[PDB]
Amino acid sequence: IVGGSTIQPERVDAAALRQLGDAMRKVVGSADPTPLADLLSGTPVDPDELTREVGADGRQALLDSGMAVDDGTTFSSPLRGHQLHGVVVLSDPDVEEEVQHRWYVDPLWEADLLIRLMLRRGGARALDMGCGSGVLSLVLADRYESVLGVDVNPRAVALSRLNAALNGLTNVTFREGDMFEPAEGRFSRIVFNSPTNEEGNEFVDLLEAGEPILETFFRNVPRKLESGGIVEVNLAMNDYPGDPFRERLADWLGLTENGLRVQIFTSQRRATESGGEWKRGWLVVAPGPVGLTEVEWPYHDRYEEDPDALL
Ligand SMILES: Nc1ncnc2c1ncn2[C@@H]1O[C@H](CSCC[C@H](N)C(=O)O)[C@@H](O)[C@H]1O
Ligand SMILES: [Mg+2]
Repeated sequence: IVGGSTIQPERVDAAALRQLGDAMRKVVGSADPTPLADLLSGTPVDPDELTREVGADGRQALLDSGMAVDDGTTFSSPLRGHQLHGVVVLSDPDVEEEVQHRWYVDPLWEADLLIRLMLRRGGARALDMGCGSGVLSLVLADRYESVLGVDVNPRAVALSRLNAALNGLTNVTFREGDMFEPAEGRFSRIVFNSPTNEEGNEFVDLLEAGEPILETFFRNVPRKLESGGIVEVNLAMNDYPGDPFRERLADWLGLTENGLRVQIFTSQRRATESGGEWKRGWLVVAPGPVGLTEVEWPYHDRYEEDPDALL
């Protein structure tokens, strides 16, 4: 079972983590793999060779944080390292649904894609709902005065704190809780890589939590959003006969009465035997004329061709 490892970033001092993060950044994804890169690829490594790379303190920090485990003759890691969009990120390896622990963290299934979709503006307060590994928080860090990540998974929170510290990000904070409960005040930016996929209405687990998690999210968005602010959501949507997702969404948001503008960019579609349709897409709330617009934009298709073409 994968996703139950103990993660304790508070056990390493801030400078030491940041230095580790710098060491990771120069080797993870390098064409010339070092012990550190091997470690973060899931390969057992010689601790002595590791020690030559990150020093004795770096070695101990790996252990104390839970980033490495002493097998006996080797170190290995339960985590996998990634470098993207200027940050390093550790998360769980990508594994089949049946072997995922309750507290398994999104292995970056879509994050790299979503960051390419994200608007480039900055502002005062940003909120990353269901922050997981923390990845979307990390890239918001340099253009927002503060970033808050929330997750109900306590291991995700620990992992996000770790990743923020690896990247030296002072203005990035994480709270454990249920949706908006720990998120005080309003935010100029709210991002949500929602735990919705194939489960429809029903809760399966923390990564497929059902449509009610979207209803909770959008019902509360207007009271958590700074006017003029921006909301971005990766989500699965179900259209049923006489019951399209977009009309449930408009109701949750109080779209007309609040005068909000919503754009849904639908990338993937699959008709269902109901006569309905499953969709995956990208939803944006942003200033503009009141209303909801849905356009078909195969950005997954584009991303497969050239990721840089969503730039
Ligand atoms: N009640 C709720 N409150 C906070 N987050 C929740 C939740 N139910 C699920 N989540 C979290 O939503 C996250 C979705 S996974 C996405 C993680 C990260 N933002 C990324 O883009 O890679 C999971 O970590 C899951 O634990
Ligand atoms: Mg699951």
